[PDB]
Order: sequence, then structure tokens, then C-alpha cells
Amino acid sequence: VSRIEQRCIDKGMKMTDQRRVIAQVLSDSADHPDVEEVYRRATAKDPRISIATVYRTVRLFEEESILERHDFGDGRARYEEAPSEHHDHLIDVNSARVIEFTSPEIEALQREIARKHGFRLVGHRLELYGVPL
Amino acid sequence: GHMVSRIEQRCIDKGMKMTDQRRVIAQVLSDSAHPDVEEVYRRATAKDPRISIATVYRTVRLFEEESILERHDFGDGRARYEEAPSEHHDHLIDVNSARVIEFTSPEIEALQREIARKHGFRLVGHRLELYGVPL
Repeated sequence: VSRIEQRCIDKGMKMTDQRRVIAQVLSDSADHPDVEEVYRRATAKDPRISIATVYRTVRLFEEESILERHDFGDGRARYEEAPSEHHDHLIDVNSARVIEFTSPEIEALQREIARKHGFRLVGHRLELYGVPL
Repeated sequence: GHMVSRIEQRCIDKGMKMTDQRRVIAQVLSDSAHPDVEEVYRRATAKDPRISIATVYRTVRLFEEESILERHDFGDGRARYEEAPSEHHDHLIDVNSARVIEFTSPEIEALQREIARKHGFRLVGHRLELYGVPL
């Protein structure tokens, strides 16, 4: 059971082996594949998987908030597993590009702010807005 | 891509979806400085001829509901819009009671500038909301 497949099972989504292959490809990918790469890797596994099935499945994984479709800085639609906790966002105000980041350091300070006011931190939303240097 | 206008930034603060029409309307509002709906609509249609006055009205109303815009009658009877005040404090929210605890953290702000810097950016704004339950 791949992470993406596990996510599908939680959503009560219909799964078949072709959808499982696509889920596995997305889960095993070291990069953030575009649809062409998902297709190439999925058909390398089972050549019966059509390009249409790949588009349909990735879109479904999007619509069920299992995958995020994201521009990592190349203007391409690339796919990533939607994380267990939301990534923080740094927005380029000149282009509207979103840089997703994680900061265990900021998280530690967030916990301290919650603790000092007598709270357990249960979540956060952080947006940063920047202009390119 | 597009420039993130000052009003679009307020939308992003709220986690609102930036549809093309909302982006255009946010940009027009940002470039205006107390338009009525007709002025917003005329300016929005200069950018996207297919935007309707209904869409403009509904969008400015939504922005008002989310405290992005304020609406006032300055005497001429027209509802006129302006950017709502924004908070200087970040918020810790007790989710059980829906109560706000204001805080400022120069420390966390220094870290935010460091993140921006590391990615090749100067920080021009931020919003932080923390969600908590009592210990």
C-alpha cells in the first residue's frame, strides 16, 4: 500500500490496479513528476495504462485533495503528495508563484508562543510575501 | 504569472481561491483608491470585457464579508469600497472558544526574513495564524 493509495482508501475512492500503479509511481518518484513522467513510469510498469487514464487519475487525485498540482519554478504542472501537515507558503508578489517551505525552527517558536499563553499548538497557517532580490 | 496586488494579498491572507475574475477585481480595487461598483465594473471590463456587473458586485460583497474591504456611503448614496484595516498583530486562536490572543514576535519575524533571504527574496509582508487548545 503506497502513501497515495492509503490516501485513496481513506477517501473511500474506487481503486483498481491501474489506479494503484499510478498511485505507486507518484509515491515512489524522487522528483515531482509532470503528467508525461507519470505516464512513462506507469506504462513502463503496465503497458495497458492509457495516457487518458493517467490524466483522469491525476485530476481525480487533485479533486480529492490527495495530490497537489504545483509550479516549482519551471512553469510546469508537477505533482506532489499532499503532506500530512500543510506546507508554509512564500509568495513571489511579482509573479504569484508559491514557494512551499518547511521551517522546524519557526515551528519551534510557534510552539513556544502557544505554550507561553497556556495553549497546545494544534495547527497554523503562515504566508510570507516577497519580492525577488 | 501576475503581480499580486495589495488586495489580492489580503485574499491570500484569508486562503481565498484566486480565480481569474477575482484577481482582476482585486487588481482594479488596488489601483483605484472609494470606487463604487460601477467604477470597479468599468475598470474590470477594460481588462476582461466578459466580466459582468453581477460578478463584480458579488465579488466586492464577498471581500466585504471576509473583512478584506469596507463599504461606506460618503453622502452621495453610493456604496463605496476601500481596503479594510489590517491587523498589526498576529493571532493565536483558541479554537474551542473562538477567542483571539494577539501577539507580536520580533523573533519569528527575524526568522521569516531569513527564509525569504534564503530563497532570494526581500519580505514585504506576512500573516501568521496559530490554532491552539488550552493546556
